[PDB]
Amino acid sequence: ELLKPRTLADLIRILHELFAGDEVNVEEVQAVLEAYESNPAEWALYAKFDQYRYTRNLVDQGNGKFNLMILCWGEGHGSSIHDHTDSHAFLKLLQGNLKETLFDWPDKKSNEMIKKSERTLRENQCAYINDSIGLHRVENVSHTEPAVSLHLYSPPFDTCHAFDQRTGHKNKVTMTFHSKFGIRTP
Ligand SMILES: [Fe+3]
Repeated sequence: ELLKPRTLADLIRILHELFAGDEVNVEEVQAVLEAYESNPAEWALYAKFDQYRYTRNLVDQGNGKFNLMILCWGEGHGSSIHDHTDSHAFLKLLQGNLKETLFDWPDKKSNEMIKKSERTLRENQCAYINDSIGLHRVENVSHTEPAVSLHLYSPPFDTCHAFDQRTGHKNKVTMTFHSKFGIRTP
């Protein structure tokens, strides 16, 4: 039974219920994420920005089955074109807007990766991707407004691939946490 999360802490409690088992009801998880109305005071502790690139701030380690983190995107900060390592990936905007560009998996032949579509993700919206849907790039294209997003990955993963848009070639990268549970982790 899916109720509206009243606070971020309430959302986290609900997520622990939704991931108590071995499978994932994507539509339910996305609906509850969308229904939490971002309250900046509740997540300020995790919103630790870096001047030069976006940061990943761990909020909850889940039950072994999922990670929940907040990503903080300065003006003009963006990601690589990335996969998600055979995991579910949910992305909910907490502040600002992000552009999501979708790409197909490359062919073996070296070729430019042409976007299949793009969309603007707006405050409180929750998007979803997995490797069967494709690859994506996420960007804060704003010149004036930082963005903050809430990400849930299941299972957790700390490596993925970045893809060279000019060739489709991939390289494994390890993802690091800028902070964990509100504590900066250099
Ligand atoms: Fe992603």
